[PDB]
Amino acid sequence: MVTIRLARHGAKKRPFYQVVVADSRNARNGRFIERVGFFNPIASEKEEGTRLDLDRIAHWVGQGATISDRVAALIKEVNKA
Amino acid sequence: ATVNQLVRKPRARKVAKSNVPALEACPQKRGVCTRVYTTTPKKPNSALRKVCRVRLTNGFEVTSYIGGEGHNLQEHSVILIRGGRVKDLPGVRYHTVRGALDCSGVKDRKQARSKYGVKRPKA
Amino acid sequence: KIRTLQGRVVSDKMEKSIVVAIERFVKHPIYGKFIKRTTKLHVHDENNECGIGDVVEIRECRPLSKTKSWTLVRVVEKA
Amino acid sequence: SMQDPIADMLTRIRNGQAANKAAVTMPSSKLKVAIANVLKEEGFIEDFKVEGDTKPELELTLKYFQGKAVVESIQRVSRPGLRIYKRKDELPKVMAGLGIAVVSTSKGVMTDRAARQAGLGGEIICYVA
Amino acid sequence: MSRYQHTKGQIKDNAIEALLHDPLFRQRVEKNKKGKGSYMRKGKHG
Amino acid sequence: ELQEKLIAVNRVSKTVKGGRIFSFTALTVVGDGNGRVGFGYGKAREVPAAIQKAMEKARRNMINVALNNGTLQHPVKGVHTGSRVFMQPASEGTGIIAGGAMRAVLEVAGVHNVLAKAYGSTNPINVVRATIDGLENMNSPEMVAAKRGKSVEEIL
Amino acid sequence: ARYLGPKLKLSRREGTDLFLKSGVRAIDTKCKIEQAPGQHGARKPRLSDYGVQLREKQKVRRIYGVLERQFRNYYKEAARLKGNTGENLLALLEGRLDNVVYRMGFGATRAEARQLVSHKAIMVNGRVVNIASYQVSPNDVVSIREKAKKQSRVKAALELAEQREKPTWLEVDAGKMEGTFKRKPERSDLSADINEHLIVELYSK
RNA sequence: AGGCAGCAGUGGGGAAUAUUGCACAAUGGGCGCAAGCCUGAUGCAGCCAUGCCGCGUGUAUGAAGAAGGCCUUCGGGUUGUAAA
RNA sequence: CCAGCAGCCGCGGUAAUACGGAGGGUGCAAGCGUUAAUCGGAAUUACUGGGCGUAAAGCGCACGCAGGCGGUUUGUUAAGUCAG
RNA sequence: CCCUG
Ligand SMILES: [Mg+2]
Ligand SMILES: [Mg+2]
Ligand SMILES: [Mg+2]
Ligand SMILES: [Mg+2]
Ligand SMILES: [Mg+2]
Ligand SMILES: [Mg+2]
Ligand SMILES: [Mg+2]
Ligand SMILES: [Mg+2]
Ligand SMILES: [Mg+2]
Ligand SMILES: [Mg+2]
Ligand SMILES: [Mg+2]
Ligand SMILES: [Mg+2]
Ligand SMILES: [Mg+2]
Ligand SMILES: [Mg+2]
Ligand SMILES: [Mg+2]
Repeated sequence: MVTIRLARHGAKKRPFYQVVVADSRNARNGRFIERVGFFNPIASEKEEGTRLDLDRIAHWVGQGATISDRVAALIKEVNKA
Repeated sequence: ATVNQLVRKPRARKVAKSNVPALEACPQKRGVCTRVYTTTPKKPNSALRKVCRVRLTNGFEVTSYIGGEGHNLQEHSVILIRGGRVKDLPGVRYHTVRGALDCSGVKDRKQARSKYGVKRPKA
Repeated sequence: KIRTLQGRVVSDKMEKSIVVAIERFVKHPIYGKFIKRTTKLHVHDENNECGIGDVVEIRECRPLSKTKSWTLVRVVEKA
Repeated sequence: SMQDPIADMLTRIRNGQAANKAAVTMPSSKLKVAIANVLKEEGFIEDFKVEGDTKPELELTLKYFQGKAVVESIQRVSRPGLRIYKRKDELPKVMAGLGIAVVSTSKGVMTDRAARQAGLGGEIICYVA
Repeated sequence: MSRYQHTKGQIKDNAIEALLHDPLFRQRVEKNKKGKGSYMRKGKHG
Repeated sequence: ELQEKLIAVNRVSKTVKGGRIFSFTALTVVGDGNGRVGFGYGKAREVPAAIQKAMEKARRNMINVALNNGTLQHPVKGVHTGSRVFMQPASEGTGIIAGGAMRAVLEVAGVHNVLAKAYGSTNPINVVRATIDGLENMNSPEMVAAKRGKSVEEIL
Repeated sequence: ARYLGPKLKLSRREGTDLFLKSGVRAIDTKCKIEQAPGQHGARKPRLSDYGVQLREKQKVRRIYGVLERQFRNYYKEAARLKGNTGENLLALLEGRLDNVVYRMGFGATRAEARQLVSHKAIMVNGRVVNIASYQVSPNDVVSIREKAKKQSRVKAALELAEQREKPTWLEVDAGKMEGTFKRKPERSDLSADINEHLIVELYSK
């Protein structure tokens, strides 16, 4: 299924999460349909930590996509829960 | 060569064949000595050069020059050879690396030691 | 419109099927001279109205045979 | 036989200009007089004229500034065996902009700078520098 | 000490004369500094 | 004031009844560094004599050229006998990207920012002659515009 | 990672003073500058053009204490940036942190400045940097720590600085032992004996 | 009865390419309502200068121009502020 | 003219800055050389960018199919071409 | 007719 999830890039001990719609059958950082945002867990203050394209997230979840747990949490902070 | 001719027959590249065909695009190749001997060189240079007829692991039969100041290579010695043609010797295109499996280092050398497989003088 | 191509039919001696030479004009990649390129397609011709050497309009369709995936639209001029 | 009258023009200009002829004569055409119009307005030839009704002869009367040849270098590009077409941004700067490229584009023949201002491309007829 | 490869192969009369008529004991040409073979195109250090 | 520089000195040979006569030929280039450059070739029995040969010939043959703030006006080609040279003006701080003889002649001419390449035979004599040919048939936009009968604004 | 021999031998090789000593005495008194190093020092070398290029490049490297791979990556970055490549190269070279400390006068020589950087005597914009190859951005402000306020060598370095010539693109004070770097210098602010177009010739060979 | 061209590894070939490691802590997958289970994917650790990148081997002073070598027209110069 | 070095030119013959060592320098630097392999230099397969009287290179000569190119005017199409 | 490499 099309799935909004976090694919890891970056270096050792310093991850970077690309938030992406991808098929659930495929690899973690392999083939994907479409990037919808990013996430830096190691982003410091006075810069952006993450951005999410909530319009495309809503488009996909209404279109039939499922949501991963971490990205669901991140939607909660970008909507300021 | 007009452009219509080039379309009908494209430009032919040089094949540019290899100088050292025995190594088969490997940097070094292990062999066993089948005949160690000496040979006189071509004009103008004149000396007694030390070469060895070697059978490699891929079955080829080559002649390899031995550098340095005297060797210890005998019959059934397992040596390692590298590329590099010797000008004088007609037919010898390979060198025995010194400090090899059986090629002992050249005695009493304190310059070009890494080329001739020589340890540090303990000082 | 509908994507369709001009060609010159050169052999029709098999029945209910023609082969047409699409004559396209392609620049050479490394020399820059424009080279005449020919392409032969087997075309389903119902009723066999075409002749040798006609000019024919063809259109890609579903596979109708092993080598036939194109069908006639309208004969441009008869020879 | 004869297969490029435009190259015949450019050659006639080069040879007469090297031999220091005041004027050179050839047959005419619309493309020929168009090129002559470009060179008259842009400043390599000084004048040109067409004579005749069924046989139009184009005559090119030339110039020399300090005695030597005004046309320093001159060359046909879009040769019949090898046609040259360029995009908008690929119009060449002949002679680092000092010379011009007679280019035939969709709004007629014009110089390289006129083609660049118009925003068009076409056949690079000749480099004249 | 390595063996010399004589070019006479299998010697069955006299190997000393065989090595003479081998290229090992050949007569050798000396490049004159001046005289007949005198001209040097390029120096040793130039 | 006047910059002077040797490129290469060569030894040539006569053959006579007794033997050989060895003579030295040296070629130099002179230039004030403001686009006013020339070359001189001299033959002598001995090398400094060949040097003042090349000096006096270079000053008496030495000619003038047009420069644009340390670089050429336009790309230019020069051909003399078996040597072809191709030079382009360059941006700020590029340098004299050329061979040996071309390096010498342009850096004594006062060009600072040039790309260059030598095709064909690379004899220094033919190379410097081809380079001086390229400089002398190279032309500048102001004299081009006077030669035009139009303005520098019109041509540029 | 560094050269550990005689700096006066180096200055003898390039024939010119390279600011490689304290400067309390004359370099003529300290050593024989005008003679080449080694046994054949009295020879007058007929240097080839490649020799001139190599000696000028090595002169720049040995004045600025810069390793060769460092210098080659610096040239690559200088060609990457826009404008005069030699100017960008010397801009990067002057923007090296140890050279900034030397020009600011916190270190007597570039060796002392580089040692102080290694031993963490310099705060840069309130955060510690201990690498000499750190690039100081324009309009930055750097400090010296109290551990080197109590250290006596900085006073010697400072008095050597006011006997030496003042850089015009820096603002340094000794009362609070502090400095400010506002702009990248240019050629007239730099020395006139550096031959940068010849340097770019050598690396374009 | 069996199929390491899964991970680690062994033998052999070759000039040559590594540990019979820890953990689901994170990401992701399978199953399950979920807790949770499995995960040699993955996150990490160990070996190799294999490459790139970054730093270290210190800082000033010192003619005694020490020796001992190097050259010598034996006057001396050099190693050499180099050293102690 | 042995021992040897060599990527090329080549050095070694009793006065070797080319062999082996020392001293001194040069260049790199936790790397340094050698070998293997690709590109460049090589405009040395030349499209950009080569040549054929004598350096290698004009079929012994002609006719001619496919193929390549096309004097000039007007109108038309817009395939190539150009612009968005 | 020939002139050791
Ligand atoms: Mg089918
Ligand atoms: Mg050549
Ligand atoms: Mg490093
Ligand atoms: Mg395995
Ligand atoms: Mg093995
Ligand atoms: Mg399990
Ligand atoms: Mg001797
Ligand atoms: Mg090429
Ligand atoms: Mg050729
Ligand atoms: Mg012949
Ligand atoms: Mg011939
Ligand atoms: Mg003929
Ligand atoms: Mg026509
Ligand atoms: Mg169209
Ligand atoms: Mg005889």
